Amino acid sequence: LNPSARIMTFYPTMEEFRNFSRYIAYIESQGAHRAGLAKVVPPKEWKPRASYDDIDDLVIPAPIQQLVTGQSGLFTQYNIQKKAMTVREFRKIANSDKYCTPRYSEFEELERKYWKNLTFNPPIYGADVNGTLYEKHVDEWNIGRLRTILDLVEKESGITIEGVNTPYLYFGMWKTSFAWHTEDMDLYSINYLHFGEPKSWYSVPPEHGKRLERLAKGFFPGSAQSCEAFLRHKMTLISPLMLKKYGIPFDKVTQEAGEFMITFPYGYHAGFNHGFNCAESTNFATRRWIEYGKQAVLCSCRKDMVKISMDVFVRKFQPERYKLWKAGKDNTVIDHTLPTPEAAEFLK
Amino acid sequence: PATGGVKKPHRY
Ligand SMILES: O=C(O)CC[C@H](O)C(=O)O
Ligand code: NI
Ligand SMILES: [Zn+2]
Repeated sequence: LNPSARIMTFYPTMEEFRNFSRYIAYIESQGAHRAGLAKVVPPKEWKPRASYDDIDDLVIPAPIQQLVTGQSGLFTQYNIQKKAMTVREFRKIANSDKYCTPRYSEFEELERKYWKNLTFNPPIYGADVNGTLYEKHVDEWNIGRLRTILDLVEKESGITIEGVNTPYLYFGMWKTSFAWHTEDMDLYSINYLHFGEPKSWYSVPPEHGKRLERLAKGFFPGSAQSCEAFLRHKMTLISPLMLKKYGIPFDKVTQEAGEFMITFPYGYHAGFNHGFNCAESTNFATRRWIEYGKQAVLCSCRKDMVKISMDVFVRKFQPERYKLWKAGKDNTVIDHTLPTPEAAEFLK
Repeated sequence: PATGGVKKPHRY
């Protein structure tokens, strides 16, 4: 479908944009999941909100200054929490001369400047802010309520994992970054850029994710010895030049305001914002995710890490494997090429 | 408990 495993972009119609899980199944039947990341441009008629001028008083409770130490393309990020502030105050600092986007011509140049100054002048990132900018009237691709099998966690156990089953807002500025990682429980994720400067992504094909983990393990021996899944700490930055040097397949894409970005199970990604902007994100699942969720390597060196019991999914969608699973005898091996079963509708 | 926690990573 997509032998190159290259990042794909789709342009659904309003008729296709209405059923979320169905469209995901469609793009997967086109090989979108292979790259581990895909872009989805919503129809021109679609708008999640009428205007984004009524949020200047929105509070960003825990802003973080992103300190970075490293060399030769390998870095570690330490997020320092700063005093709360409103979007208004954040916008002013974001656009200020000291934190504003540098002058440039092409992306390649800005990308070079990012990797060149990422350890200098630590930026502030209004990350992981509970909330949504979606008008409660929109029923298409509403991040606050996608209606995927992931809801079983809340509807069945009455448990709310913020950012995972609830919306998160991200207010970034030039040079703010998100480290290499896969979603918690290796779930899917949806990212919409409400407004502002772009956001660039780097993604590694799921079928090659293990070799990125091994490369990471090598670069950071101590962190690996202390936690098999240390990358879930979201503190590891790795330049594309390093990735290419060690033979790790990958691709890059720049998201623009008004565009959706979808990450798939076990799809490693990382990136940065070109300037002041706002994005909403949350996780979601499909029947294909279940297996990834069952075999997901977790982090236990820390408290409060996202943990989801796979029992309700195995019992419901894999009843004929439940008894063997509970016994810890399930030997299922995942084939990262296969699209989710719901895609069989578009296979004929 | 078996299920829980939150996406927001630990901050320094
Ligand atoms: O945009 C960010 O800061 C993180 C986005 C997250 O990695 C996602 O998969 O949506
Ligand atoms: Ni992510
Ligand atoms: Zn850990």
